[PDB]
Order: sequence, then C-alpha cells, then structure tokens
Amino acid sequence: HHWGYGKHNGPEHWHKDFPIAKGERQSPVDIDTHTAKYDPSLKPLSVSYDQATSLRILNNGHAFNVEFDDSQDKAVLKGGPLDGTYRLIQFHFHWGSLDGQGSEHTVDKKKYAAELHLVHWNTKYGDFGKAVQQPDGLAVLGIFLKVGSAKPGLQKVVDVLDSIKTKGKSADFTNFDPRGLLPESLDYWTYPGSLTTPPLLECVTWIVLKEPISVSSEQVLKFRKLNFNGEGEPEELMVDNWRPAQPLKNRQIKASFK
Ligand SMILES: CC(=O)/C(=C/c1ccccc1)C(=O)Nc1ccc(S(N)(=O)=O)cc1
Ligand SMILES: [Cl-]
Ligand SMILES: [Zn+2]
Repeated sequence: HHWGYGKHNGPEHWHKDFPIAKGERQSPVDIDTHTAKYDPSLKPLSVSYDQATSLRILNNGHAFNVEFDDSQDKAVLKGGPLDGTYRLIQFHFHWGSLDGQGSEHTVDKKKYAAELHLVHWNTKYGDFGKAVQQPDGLAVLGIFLKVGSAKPGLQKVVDVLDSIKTKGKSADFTNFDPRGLLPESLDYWTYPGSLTTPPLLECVTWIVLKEPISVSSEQVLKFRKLNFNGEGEPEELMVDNWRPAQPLKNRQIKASFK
C-alpha cells in the first residue's frame, strides 16, 4: 500500500484499498459539545504511567512513534468507559502546516494545531495484532495541542527529531515519561471508532480529553521539519498528517463531565 496525506494518496483515496474507510464507526469525528451527553455511568479514568518503559522513537513515513515495552502491565489505561486493562504500546501526533489545523478530532468544528494519540491494547486479547481484530481491542487517549507556552515534558521528543528526519529512521528513546504530556484535567469525551490511518480498523474506544496542552511555536515548528520521504529522496515535509472528521452515523459521544 502507498497511502499518505498528499492530493494523490490522501484520505479521499484510502477507500479504494481500505473499503472500511466508508464504514459505520470511522474516526476521527467532530465533537459537537452541545449534543454530547454527560454519562453518570462512566467510572473515573485511571492513567497509570508510573512504570512506563519507553524504548525507541521511529519515523514511519506517516508520523513518528514513541514505542513502549508492553511485554507486561507497566503503563496502563483503565476506568472511564473501559472494561479491564489496556496496555500502552506507543504514542504519536498528528499536526498541521499552520497552527490553525492539524488535529483529527475537532470540537464544535474547531481544529487544534496538533493531536497526541496514546495507543493502548486490551490485555484480554494477549497481543496487539489480536486486539485490533476486536471491536473493544484498543483505547486511544487523544490530547489536543494548542500553540502558546512551551510544554517542558515535550522537549525531549522535540530534541531527538533531528536524528529521525526521514522515513525508516529510529533512535534510542529510553526513560521518557509520558505523564509529562497530560493536561491537569482528565475530563473527556468518549465514542466508539477506528484507527484514523489505514488499515482504518473499527477496534478503538476513543477517549478525547477536553483540556488541550499548550506547546510553543518553536516546538511545533520542529515537528514540521520532519520528512515523509526516506533519506536521499526529494524532501516532502511531514505536515498535515491528519484525517478529517468522518460521519458520526449511529453513534453517541458521551461526556465524563457536566
Ligand atoms: C506499527 C503501527 O504503526 C501500527 C500497525 C498496525 C495497526 C493495525 C493493524 C496492522 C498494523 C499501528 O499501531 N497503527 C496505528 C495505531 C494507531 C492509530 S490512531 N491514529 O488511530 O491512533 C493509527 C494507526
Ligand atoms: Cl481551547
Ligand atoms: Zn493517531
């Protein structure tokens, strides 16, 4: 497959190789704050990242992934809408060419400069590859980024990007604490959806935090110096690696907060 975010291979083309692109529970979606309903049935969200073991950072030609050791319950997401235990495997971002676009989810049609995805898999399915074949296999924690003051906890990520400029490059990325990327509040919206890239599998419980984190213009400018292309190839800046909002269809977005 040769999918990407250009005119010629971008989200409007994905359905030809990945027909689920036009499915009943695609992501992202616009979060209409006036139709999402507070759900008193939601349990408190539990983000347990104290024992998180980061390993590596990889430019995959679509975004960059910070990968974790998920061979045991070291960094887990529980509670909120989730049944059981979901293990952190990686995080990555989606971002724009300019500060007015870049997020995948929108909030009353507002686009943020970027969106962080912390990807977790349901440990009752034993491995990530099995989990993505299940409707409750993954929980992705989505966090909006706006441009304002620097996020200190992001700087170690920003500073290694020079070493993974092009597709296929990786770097050692140990001892990175993903707690440094969370906002103060864990208030969230939740809905059933999909991976937002091919293969667009409908296996995700989305948990999207209401409170954005602030990052500096300098921090997001360094995201925009990455390349989609491999070393030696014509430079295509890694920008606008976001899928637009997809039809909500027969889904309800629930709020954790009044
Ligand atoms: C190795 C790798 O990158 C992956 C492989 C994979 C995933 C599923 C099936 C086969 C391979 C993967 O995890 N894909 C992915 C993760 C989160 C999101 S998203 N934007 O919905 O959070 C989008 C894409
Ligand atoms: Cl805001
Ligand atoms: Zn993502």
